[PDB]
Amino acid sequence: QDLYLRELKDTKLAPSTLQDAEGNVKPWNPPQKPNLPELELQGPEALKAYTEQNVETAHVAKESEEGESEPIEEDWLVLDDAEETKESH
Amino acid sequence: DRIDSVSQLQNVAETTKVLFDVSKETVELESEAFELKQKVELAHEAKAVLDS
Repeated sequence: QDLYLRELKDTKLAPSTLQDAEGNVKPWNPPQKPNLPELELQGPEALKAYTEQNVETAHVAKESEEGESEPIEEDWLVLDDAEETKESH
Repeated sequence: DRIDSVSQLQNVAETTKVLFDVSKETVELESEAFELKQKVELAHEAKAVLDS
């Protein structure tokens, strides 16, 4: 019937020059051709963390440290504290 | 009483040595855990931007 061609041309003309083909906008004044791929390119970027999580910053954290090559000094300190703890046993 | 108070440091010395070395090495090998943890965080961030 009339609708069988009218609505198909309606949904094949305006959507054609609305997106996918990505050129011009006939039905309504605001264009989404430069809105969804350009202005909304930073949309999720604004929603998410930018320059930290989107770029996955290669934060090279300081490597795990140690006793800094502590000499026998800490050894006899441990000896002394163990001795004074065990003296009252 | 002195005898059965003293008679404990015979078979426990080896246990003390092994526990000391094992605990110290496990504490000081946490570099592997840190590397795995940061890799996990970065993989999670990549997956996060993916579903975003």
